[PDB]
Amino acid sequence: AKRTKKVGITGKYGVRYGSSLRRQVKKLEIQQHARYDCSFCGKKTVKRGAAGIWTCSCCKKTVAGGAYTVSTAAAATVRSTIRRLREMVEA
Amino acid sequence: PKKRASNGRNKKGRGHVKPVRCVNCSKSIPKDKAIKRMAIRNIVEAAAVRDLSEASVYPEYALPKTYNKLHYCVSCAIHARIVRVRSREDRKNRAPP
Amino acid sequence: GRGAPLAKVVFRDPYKYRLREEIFIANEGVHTGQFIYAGKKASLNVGNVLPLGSVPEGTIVSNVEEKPGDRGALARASGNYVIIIGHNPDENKTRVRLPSGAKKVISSDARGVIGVIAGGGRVDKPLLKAGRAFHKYRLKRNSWPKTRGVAMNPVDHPHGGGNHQHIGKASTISRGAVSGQKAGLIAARRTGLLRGSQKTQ
Amino acid sequence: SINQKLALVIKSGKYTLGYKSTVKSLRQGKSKLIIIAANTPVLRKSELEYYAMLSKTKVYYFQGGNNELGTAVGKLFRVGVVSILEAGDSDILTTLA
Amino acid sequence: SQVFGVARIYASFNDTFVHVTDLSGKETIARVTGGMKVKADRDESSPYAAMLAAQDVAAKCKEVGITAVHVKIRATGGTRTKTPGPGGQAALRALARSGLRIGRIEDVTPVPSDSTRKKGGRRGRRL
Amino acid sequence: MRAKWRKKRTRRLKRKRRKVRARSK
Amino acid sequence: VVDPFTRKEWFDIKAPSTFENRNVGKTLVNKSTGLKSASDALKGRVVEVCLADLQGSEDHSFRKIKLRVDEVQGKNLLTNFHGMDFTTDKLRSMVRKWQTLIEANVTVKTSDDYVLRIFAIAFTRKQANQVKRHSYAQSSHIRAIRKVISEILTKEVQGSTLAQLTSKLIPEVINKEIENATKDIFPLQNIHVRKVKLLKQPKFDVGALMALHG
RNA sequence: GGUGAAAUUCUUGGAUUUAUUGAAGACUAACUACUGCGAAAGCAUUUGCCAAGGACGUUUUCAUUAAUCAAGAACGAAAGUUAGGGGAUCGAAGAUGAUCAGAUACCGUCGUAGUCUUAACCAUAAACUAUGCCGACUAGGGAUCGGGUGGUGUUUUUUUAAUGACCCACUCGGCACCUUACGAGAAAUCAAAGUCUUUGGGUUCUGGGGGGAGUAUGGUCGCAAGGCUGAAACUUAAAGGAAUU
Ligand SMILES: [Zn+2]
Ligand SMILES: [Zn+2]
Repeated sequence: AKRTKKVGITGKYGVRYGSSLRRQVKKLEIQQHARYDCSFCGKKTVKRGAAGIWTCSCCKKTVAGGAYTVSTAAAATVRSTIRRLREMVEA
Repeated sequence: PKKRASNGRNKKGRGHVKPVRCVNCSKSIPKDKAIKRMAIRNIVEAAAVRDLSEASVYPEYALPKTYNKLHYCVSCAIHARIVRVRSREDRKNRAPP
Repeated sequence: GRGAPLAKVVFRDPYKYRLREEIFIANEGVHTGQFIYAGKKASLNVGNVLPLGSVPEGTIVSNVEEKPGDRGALARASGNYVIIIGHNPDENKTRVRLPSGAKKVISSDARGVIGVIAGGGRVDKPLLKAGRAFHKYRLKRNSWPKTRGVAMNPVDHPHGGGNHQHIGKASTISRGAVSGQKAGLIAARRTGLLRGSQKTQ
Repeated sequence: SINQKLALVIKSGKYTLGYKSTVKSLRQGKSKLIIIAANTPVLRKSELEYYAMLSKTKVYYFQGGNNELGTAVGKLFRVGVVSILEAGDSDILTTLA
Repeated sequence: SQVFGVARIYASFNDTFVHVTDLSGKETIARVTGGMKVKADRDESSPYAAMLAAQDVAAKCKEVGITAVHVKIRATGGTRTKTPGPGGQAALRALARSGLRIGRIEDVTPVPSDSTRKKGGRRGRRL
Repeated sequence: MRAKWRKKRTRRLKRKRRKVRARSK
Repeated sequence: VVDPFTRKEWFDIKAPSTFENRNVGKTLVNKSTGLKSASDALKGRVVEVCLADLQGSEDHSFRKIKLRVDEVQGKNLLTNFHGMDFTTDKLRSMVRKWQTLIEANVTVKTSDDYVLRIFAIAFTRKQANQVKRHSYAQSSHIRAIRKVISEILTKEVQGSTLAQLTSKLIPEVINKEIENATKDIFPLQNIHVRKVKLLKQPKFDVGALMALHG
């Protein structure tokens, strides 16, 4: 059954630290502890260690990433921007 | 036993059109309403043209014109513009003059 | 003591048969088994080490040399980058925006690795407890916990003393003050809540 | 288009899925076409291409990963390479070569 | 063929400007305003003020040596009126009558492509 | 009075009353 | 009590060879002393002058041209092309209600390293037996026409240099070319190049400059 | 400068004005219309990518799958809230100059939040064609948007071909409009507000004199602001709608 109505993972902190702080932490800690899809093997086995490091269980590939998610919006913009610049030079 | 009060009638609106600003008061008015005119005027008044043609090189010279579209709100148009006020019947008319 | 991850990159020595290993700061997106190209004639891809003259304008780089040979000074912490915002090909200079907002002018021969440094989003999370701040700083240095001058005695701090906890004098203190007298907001050109557009130019 | 083609081959013709069975059929010469996902490792891709240039066999590079190729050939699992060894009612060999 | 300048009239409401330049613009000659002549603080936009100003400007132009002048007439433009004020006609008549020759005339009021919210608010300038 | 401003009046009154009741509760 | 017209030095401006006539104008700069010699004060100047004035034909009563000063030969400097623009009066006369307006832009490089944005405009017209007022285009014709104009401007640049380009812009050959290419899409009156503006210059090429003399 | 006129303000340390450049962010003028798309809110620079949708056409297929719908869901202007970024302009608050009997208002100069964006909340509006959706019938007229048909039709071509754009006739589907009342209506007005005491095509929602009161209370949603739901006591003979002089 569903055990908490809204706190979720941040029920480990109980009554402490304040609701807004626990909410911010919740939002980030979900991403933190999630499983993501490998760009290389196509499987959903990417977990983090050691903020910024995302390992695939299978395939053993390790990607540099964000601290609580694999890809940040900034780096997405960067790879698209750099692609556009490279193509502006050679295409 | 709920009880309420007045309530009111209606004009064919659109949807949404973006607003413009009145050229005198700066009031935001939607373009559909927005009384609109086109000021096309010679740069020079009708009398200075003789003096300026006498004083100008380049015969026929050009006499260009300055053009600008004026948007008036209703209040400012009624205070100035030729919009003035009409009877029930004449205010169905829609022709310019 | 570093939120940004590192990349152990292995290169070959041109002059002796061996492998020379180098420690880069990982740009976001780089991965194990990836080839890293370093030099003047390297392609514009994430993780590559190019000169900031060779890159075009709008390019996003990191670990970028102040002057050629220092091996990386700027845009090195988590999530940070500099933007290139113009070249001056005469006198081989290049104007760039740093993460503070400052514009700087660097040599075009100064290298920079393409992309943003990983570990971003780190300071979004509430650290949320003193123990986590403790474990943060016991791997950096003894800068934590911090007691207030107002909370200590006058021998121990300028703000110390009083029958109430107060400073008594303007906490804004000159750049020409000397050691022992510099314990507030040093050379503060303004103070207070920041309102409106800063970075005025 | 290629998806509908493959969907016809998968019900009418003779196919095998997976790297080992492709390589086996390709050593045997039974294979006509191989479709290769995009996210497959480049070494595996190269080995397949080389086996194919030895067997004189055609190669299509699927613009899609192994999950997408699984869905395209009608399977709830992911597949990185497909071998078409007898096309049935389809047209896929001549549609592209 | 004669020697030319450009008059660059700015007939806002609330004041007028007549200041002649070289063909390039960097070289400025004989700047005067309607508020330099009259001392009323509200007749600065009057045609009389503009006429007196243009008379002075044409005198200075003749002293320096300037025979003809192109005209670039202007209003405030931008988000403001973009309709020329009263002093423009007056100044034109003035420095046409006052010996100078008039080349080509142009209206150079800065017009936007609907930029930068106007002043007055949403309900406008009231009274 | 204008109904807009009567509504605003009752709203300010309503939140004053919420606060005054929280004092006890 | 100085009267700087004691010192301000009367000076000439001569246009390049490729319009019709070169004697454009006279400026005043200053007296070229040490501490701000005049040849560094007057080398960035631009001069907006009518193509009617520097071509003799009043048909170019519009089409102002900006010439940018580049060199000096003894009170007799030769200048070069910096831009072309229409006049506000002509734009606002063109722009009439009850028709569709078409604008096109393209950034293009010449056969030399000049880069420039060139801005064309066109207006629908009413086809000579037409009863309805308004003469609007679909909004697919419009993008067809924009594509055509862009192609034409790109292929009419990176032909020859600014010299031949100005030689093309003056007698308005591109306009007739657009008309011919858009016969089969939509009628299209008042075809023009509203602007041509420079945004990047080559490295000063004094041979190509000084090959514009008498 | 700014104004009705002023002052506040800036200014020979050289303002305003001119020219040449640059940066920043916002906005898409004129064209722009009784024109278009969209469930509405709403949507106007170019180009490309992504997927969607209507109408038309169709001697294509399915075959009654449909209409409206408590509950229950998605979207939902502006303001507002949270956090980052951005922060030019305008500008709740505030400060100031003036006007004024007063003027902590209108006018003027500054200007914080906001105005922009990203990720989330809120969920209201004269959110208005205060006209619910579906379906059928009933009067004339012309014009317009989109699609289609036909015409020895005009023009551009290559005199003369196709197309493209126009013209004529017709047609389906839309935004609407002009005229009239066979009708309807309290009238204002209405081609729907008609086909209703000659009262019944199908279906959902809401109202029962005015105030109190959309208040109190209780629940529920919400970070909050608040939203949804929602009385009673008590009071009162009028309140109100269209038109008339
Ligand atoms: Zn993997
Ligand atoms: Zn107004």
